[PDB]
Amino acid sequence: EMPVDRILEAELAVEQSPNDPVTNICQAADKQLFTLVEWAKRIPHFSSLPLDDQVILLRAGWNELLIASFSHRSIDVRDGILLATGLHVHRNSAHSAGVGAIFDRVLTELVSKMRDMRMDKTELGCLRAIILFNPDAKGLSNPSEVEVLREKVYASLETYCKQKYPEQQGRFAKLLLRLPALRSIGLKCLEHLFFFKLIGDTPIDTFLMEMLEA
Amino acid sequence: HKILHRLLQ
Amino acid sequence: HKILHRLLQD
Amino acid sequence: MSPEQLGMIEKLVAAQQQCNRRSFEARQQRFAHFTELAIVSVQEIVDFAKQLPGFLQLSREDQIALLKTSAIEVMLLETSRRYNPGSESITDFSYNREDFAKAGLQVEFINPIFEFSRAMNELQLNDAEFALLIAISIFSADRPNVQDQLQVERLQHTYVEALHAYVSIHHPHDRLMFPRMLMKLVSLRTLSSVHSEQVFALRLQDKKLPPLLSEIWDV
Ligand SMILES: O=S(=O)(c1ccccc1)N(CC(F)(F)F)c1ccc(C(O)(C(F)(F)F)C(F)(F)F)cc1
Ligand SMILES: COC(C)(C)CCC[C@H](C)C/C=C/C(C)=C/C(=O)O
Repeated sequence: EMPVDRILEAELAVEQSPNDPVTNICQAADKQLFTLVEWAKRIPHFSSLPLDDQVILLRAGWNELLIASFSHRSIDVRDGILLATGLHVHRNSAHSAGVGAIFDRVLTELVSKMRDMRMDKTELGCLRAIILFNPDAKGLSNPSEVEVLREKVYASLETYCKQKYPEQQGRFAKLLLRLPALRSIGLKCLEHLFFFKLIGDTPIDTFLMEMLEA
Repeated sequence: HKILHRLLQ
Repeated sequence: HKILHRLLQD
Repeated sequence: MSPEQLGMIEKLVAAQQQCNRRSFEARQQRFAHFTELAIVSVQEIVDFAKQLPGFLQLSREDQIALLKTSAIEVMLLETSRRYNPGSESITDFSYNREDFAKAGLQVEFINPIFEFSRAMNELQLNDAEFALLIAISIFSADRPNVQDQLQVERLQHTYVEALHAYVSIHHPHDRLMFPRMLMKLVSLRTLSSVHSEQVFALRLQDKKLPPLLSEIWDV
């Protein structure tokens, strides 16, 4: 039904002049937007909800999905994060660009804790499936279908944490206590992309642009 | 919309 | 900082 | 699970279940009603926190920091109990949408608040799962400005594992009630945000009123 290996597979398949940090970030978000859809498509079952649902969930869930993915990929960067493009952003620039406070928030609540615990790649893939399967999304034909699928991940993942890590008692809850901060953090990051789009002075690209015009 | 759709197809 | 500190130390 | 866990839950239910009662268009005043009310909660919430094993311990700017931004989450959680599915309403007198909409709130902040209350009502949680869940909600490491982040994520964990145990014992055939519940905290981050945007909306009205409210909602 929701097997954890078919999730990590996806986690894996998607596996990879001047630098302004916001120009670099936006380019990076766009790049990834494309491969988001390709990661989505390999989530057991995602393929199969109605179009209009598949499109509400990628719209509602994309920013929190890119973030988790980059914090996770940023584990051995220091005071920083590693763009899909290879370029980096570090606190100094984050702070310059006015994004100081959630940038550190991203560092402290995600990159770091994703270090301290050594969250492995299945665990990430599953955290991202749980994220993608978002039953509060305004517009869904069948919110309980979405939620049943979600709950398929919860049981797959708990089960899995009892396999790979039987000595860590609550690791499954440690895993999910990341998603509430992921959510506040992701709401704030968006208000910044919104304000960067409106000033116009930051170069947005085709795909991310569509994501940002409701 | 437009772009997402056709990738989802 | 304030009416809270009063609800708290109390 | 452990009798220790079990006595801690019992002390919590009691803790809640007693806090839970010290008891209380020119018609703007409808609004200033809602105002009177939210104070009563804010009161109860600090009242509850203080009683939590560990809370007076922390630097009181921490226990400020935690109280300050847990408040709606907790107040939303209780609004979620105290909700009547046939009435589509919330309680001897009660509260419609048009009521919410009758004070100045008149946007959809309202629809979120009510959509959440029908979801949490359906869970059909009890006095233990609710308090348990409020206590997790209060010990959120990640609130704005907070010295002892490890202390908080740490007293969190006590409640988290107590609930995981409690659920395992009592929802033998529905063990996803745990990540199901736990996850409302996430939805609780969105509601709270929608509440600031609500607070923001009428502060260009102006209204602010209550010292206490502007104190938590940093106006
Ligand atoms: O006052 S509530 O009705 C309430 C009743 C009982 C216990 C706690 C709270 N309430 C509903 C909520 F879902 F949020 F819990 C509520 C809370 C906060 C507000 C407001 O902060 C204020 F001003 F009304 F107090 C505001 F409407 F401004 F946003 C309004 C209603
Ligand atoms: C400082 O944070 C901003 C708001 C500039 C970035 C917000 C995060 C969104 C998801 C933009 C994406 C950055 C990406 C997608 C990096 C990556 O994976 O390459």
